[PDB]
Amino acid sequence: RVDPLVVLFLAVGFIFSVVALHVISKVAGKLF
Amino acid sequence: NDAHDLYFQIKEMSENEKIHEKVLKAALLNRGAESVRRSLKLKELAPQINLLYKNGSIGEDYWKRFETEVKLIELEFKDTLQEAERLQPGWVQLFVMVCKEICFNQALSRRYQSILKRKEVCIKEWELKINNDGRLVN
Amino acid sequence: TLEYNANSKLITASDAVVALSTETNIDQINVLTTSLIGETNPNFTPQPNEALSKMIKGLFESGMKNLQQKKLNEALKNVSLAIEMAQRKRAPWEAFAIQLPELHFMLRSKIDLCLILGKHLEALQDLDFLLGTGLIQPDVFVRKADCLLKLRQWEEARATCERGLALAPEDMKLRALLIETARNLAEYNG
Amino acid sequence: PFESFLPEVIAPERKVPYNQKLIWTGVSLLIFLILGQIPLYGIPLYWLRAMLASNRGTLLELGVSPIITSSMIFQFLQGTQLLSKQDRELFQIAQKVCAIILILGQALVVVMTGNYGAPLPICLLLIFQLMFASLIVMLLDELLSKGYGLGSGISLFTATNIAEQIFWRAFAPTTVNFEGAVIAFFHLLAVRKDKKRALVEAFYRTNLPNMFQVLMTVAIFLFVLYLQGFRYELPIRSTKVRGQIGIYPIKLFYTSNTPIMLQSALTSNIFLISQILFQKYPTNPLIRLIGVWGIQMALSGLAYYIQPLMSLSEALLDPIKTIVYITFVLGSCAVFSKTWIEISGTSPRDIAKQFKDQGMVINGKRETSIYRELKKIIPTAAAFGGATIGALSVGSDLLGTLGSGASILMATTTIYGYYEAAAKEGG
Amino acid sequence: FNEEVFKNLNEEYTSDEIKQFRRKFSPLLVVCYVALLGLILPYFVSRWWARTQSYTKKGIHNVTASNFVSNLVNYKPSEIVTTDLILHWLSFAHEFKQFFPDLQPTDFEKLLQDHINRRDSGKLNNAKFRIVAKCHSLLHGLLDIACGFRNLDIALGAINTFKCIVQAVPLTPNCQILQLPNVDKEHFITKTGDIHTLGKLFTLEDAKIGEVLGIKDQAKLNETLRVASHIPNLKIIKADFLVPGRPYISLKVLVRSAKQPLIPTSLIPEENLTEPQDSESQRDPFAMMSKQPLVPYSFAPFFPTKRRGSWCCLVSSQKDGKILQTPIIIEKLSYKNLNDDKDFFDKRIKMDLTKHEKFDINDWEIGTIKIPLGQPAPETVGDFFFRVIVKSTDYFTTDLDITMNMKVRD
Amino acid sequence: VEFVREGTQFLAKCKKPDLKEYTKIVKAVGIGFIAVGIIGYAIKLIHIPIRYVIV
Repeated sequence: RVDPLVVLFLAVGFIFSVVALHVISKVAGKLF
Repeated sequence: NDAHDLYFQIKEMSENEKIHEKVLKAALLNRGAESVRRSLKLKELAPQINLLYKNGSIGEDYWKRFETEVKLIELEFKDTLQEAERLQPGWVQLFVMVCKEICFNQALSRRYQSILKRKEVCIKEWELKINNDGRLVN
Repeated sequence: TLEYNANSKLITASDAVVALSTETNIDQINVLTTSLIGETNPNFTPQPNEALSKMIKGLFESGMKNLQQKKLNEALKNVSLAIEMAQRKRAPWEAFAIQLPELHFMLRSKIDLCLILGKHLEALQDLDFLLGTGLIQPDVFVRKADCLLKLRQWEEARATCERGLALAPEDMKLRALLIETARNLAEYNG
Repeated sequence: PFESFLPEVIAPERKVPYNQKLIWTGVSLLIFLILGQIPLYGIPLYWLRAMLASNRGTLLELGVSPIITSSMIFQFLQGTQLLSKQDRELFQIAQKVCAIILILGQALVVVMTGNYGAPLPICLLLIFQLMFASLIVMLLDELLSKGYGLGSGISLFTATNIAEQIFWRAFAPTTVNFEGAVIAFFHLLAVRKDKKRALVEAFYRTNLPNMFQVLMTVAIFLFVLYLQGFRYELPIRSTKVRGQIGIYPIKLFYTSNTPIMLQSALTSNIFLISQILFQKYPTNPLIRLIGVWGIQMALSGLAYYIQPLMSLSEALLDPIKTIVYITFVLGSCAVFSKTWIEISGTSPRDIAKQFKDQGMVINGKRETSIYRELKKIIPTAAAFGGATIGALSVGSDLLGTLGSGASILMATTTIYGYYEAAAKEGG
Repeated sequence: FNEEVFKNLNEEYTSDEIKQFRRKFSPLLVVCYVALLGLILPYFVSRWWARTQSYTKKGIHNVTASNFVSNLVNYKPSEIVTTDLILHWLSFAHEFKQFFPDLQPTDFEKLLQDHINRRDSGKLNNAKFRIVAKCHSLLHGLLDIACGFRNLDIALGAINTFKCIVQAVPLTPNCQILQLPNVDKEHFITKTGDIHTLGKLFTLEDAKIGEVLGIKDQAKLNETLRVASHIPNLKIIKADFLVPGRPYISLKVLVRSAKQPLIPTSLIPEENLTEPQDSESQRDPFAMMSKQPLVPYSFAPFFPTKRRGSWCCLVSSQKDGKILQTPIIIEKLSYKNLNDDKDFFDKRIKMDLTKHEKFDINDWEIGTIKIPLGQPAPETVGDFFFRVIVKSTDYFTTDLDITMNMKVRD
Repeated sequence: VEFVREGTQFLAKCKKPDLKEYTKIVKAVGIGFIAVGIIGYAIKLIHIPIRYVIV
């Protein structure tokens, strides 16, 4: 029992999580 | 807008105020009659509501609310019949018949009572001038 | 709230302003209680009562006998009293198919009498109830059209005459009423 | 046949209008295209990666390949006759579960075969990323299939990836010291100022896609567009309610998109399994029999025959390979269409029963004559369409188009399908 | 295409307040992308989905539709429906609450009454105008749901309340003649008592009209006559069934002005009445009706916004008295018979103007209304009676109430 | 030989579309293809700098 907006929220949240992992990797590499 | 809680109010008043024992049966018959009228109304109104829902002009949650009311009415009727069986021994085979009659009968009585008021809305609407004896004075 | 009378065994609402549904329900419960008090058998039967029917018929016959005496004023009062009795003192758990036709057979006579006497609004309203409770015949539509014409309502007169002629097209009086309505309305406009 | 407790999207209680349908399709398309570009954190096949809507080095590395392969699996199963709303529900939940287990297997296969290699936490992170990235695509396709979207997402996503690749091959703004044919030609016509030298150099352009491939792909596109217009029409009349005269058309491509995609999926799976088997073990008789790999391309093996042709040179080199390849690619679609038409529910028997329910009968043919003509027309039409699709694909491959050979064909079929659906629905 | 003779005289009588109302109403890129794809897309998509999900198909809320249905379910037939009851049903709508979250339904009923009675509210004019301009869509919602429940009396009540709101006059016996621009009630109501509709009015001469209606201003009397000789009275010419796979009624109405005398039916050349039989014609017959010009702007000097006329036609049965299909709201019809070119055709002259030089039987245009019956042909063999109504929805003109019967013979 | 035997009969049986309908066909297919190609091209062209910056 899932609504469409739930699927869209999951997809955008996952894209956000991947880009966030990339950016935290970059800032950790540049900082130290 | 219901005749349910009125019987419970009469019962809580009976618990203290020493009301006569037939008034309980009276309120019970009235509640049964209202439940029967409602059941008939819903059984007859199901198809048109369903058609309006399929055509898409009533929304979505109203149909679920309707389907809930259909069974809530049945459970209320069953509870009332059980209370009736409790009130008098071997008194359920006669109860449904007495109820199915009083429903229609009091519906007719109310419809016939309504004309004493309905007689004046026509006068106000058509601006008639009727003197005594109901005649027309133009 | 609501206070229970002691001696009269009637439930009475003691609040100042009560809604309409509660008033109708309290009236119904008063009637049911006062009737159960009179009915002494513990297990009542939907079988109708006999003394009430005999007295109703007696009053109705005493009212109808004024037709032979050419008394057209008190016969209406007697028939009204008989209908009021058959409406009030008949316990609601008595059968439906025996309480409906008696009411109709008395109400039709009252309608004929009132329409002959001269009162028109009461006759039209009685006809509307009689036709709304499930009785559709050319013995009702002709008089309803007569009333709607006599108290000056033309469009609904035409609508009712047409509905009547669309159920008994071979009738002989509905066409006269339709022609009269058409003429009077063509005057009403032009 | 077992219990099923899995996540799914709820159906619409009432039919969705056209505008909300279009908006849902557009937004789902945007989400898929965005998901296509963003690359993984733990950071070859040319035609198949394009025909299965997957590009390497991105979250979409898996693509719709597991779903299409599960479809192929159930098609093969229905072929051997190993197989009521309950039956359809069981079939669909079985499709979903084999899809998810195939995703789980394919992720591990790719990570084992990937150039990333074994040297573990980052590896499990990568597996989880690919798992979620493909699960979202499966859920999105099921959403568009439930009724919110026009058609199944499996076809639309691949058509969109192929169309975007086609546009990028022509209008590429990257400069080499230009990657797009039109921009490079427009620049060189201006700077070089030697038209006779400029044309003879830009037309061939062995290094990068040229204008010649553009003209060839436009030609094959316009040509294949007209073929779809062909149809067979049979008149019908009503018997229960008289006065209802209609027309029932039968297209030459009864199942247009399905056969070529199924064939491409099968080719992808066999090529990948042969590659990993040739890599894992150095020398074996059966491994060398299934295929040998060298300079990368497969050669002298089973995969050597089934892999597509590059240009007319490889065709004129060895005729036996071309013969076996053409025969295989034709017969594969020919048998796949006749097998898919049954499970799809559009069998001549099923449409005959539908005619019985509607009561539509031929003006001049008797009762059983309608069913005997359906059995005479529908299967032959499906077979001819399946063969024609493969023939057009191999012809476009021989023409040397800029994109994948079957890619333009898939784009045409999908776009025409959606256009005809929108026209039939109206608005 | 259709000449509109009120676009000039409509804005000259409307008050000032209504005029003013109608006039009134490196890491920067990654942060920008994170914003545009985390806070803009999901939020806007959720808002649009919620908005387009709540609203009903007809164009009304969901609470409003639930209220109308829960009011039509428990409706005792003992109550006669007047305009006040429908206004009381409308004062419970939900789309009136979002406009003014402070006002209570009783205030809404009081405001609507202050509008219909042509009375002043004083301070909440820009609220009364909003609710009245919104009331139209709600009334169409109520009409459609009432026709859905197979109930006729509430449908006629709804159409009559819509007429009353549009024209700003309470429903009375002699109201067709109080919908005019400028009449003083306290004079006309008391002096005369036999002038009840436009025809009986035009039976009198020109100066007698001014003397009766009591305005006594030539430059103002010509205005009220140019309003009282331009509202459409209908009249039928030929009306019966047609039997394709789905039967559909074909009416032949003659839109006339309230001044022209009666023309006999036999003078019709019978050519304009018949239909051409062609392949494109037999495919979709309603293409001929969908062609005619549109209807002009009504004369509503007290409706806030502007509207085009209409004609709400609804069909009902004659064996019990129930509505059997949703009301078809036709829109296009030819008002060509009204123009000022054929002014010689007057009623007061009484000279048998039919045999006149400018009388051209092929000059009058005769519109056409087509109603799809929507219900299958009954399986029995015999007679089945119907009754079609064509109620107008901006004026108090004359309408159609005819009974047409289908004789299924097979 | 039987396969081509049925195929030639079926292709002789099927009708040929007109030239005018083909104009509308190519018009609709072209506008749809242009739309999808422009969407894909824009989404590819916007995500290049963000992918260079992030990685």
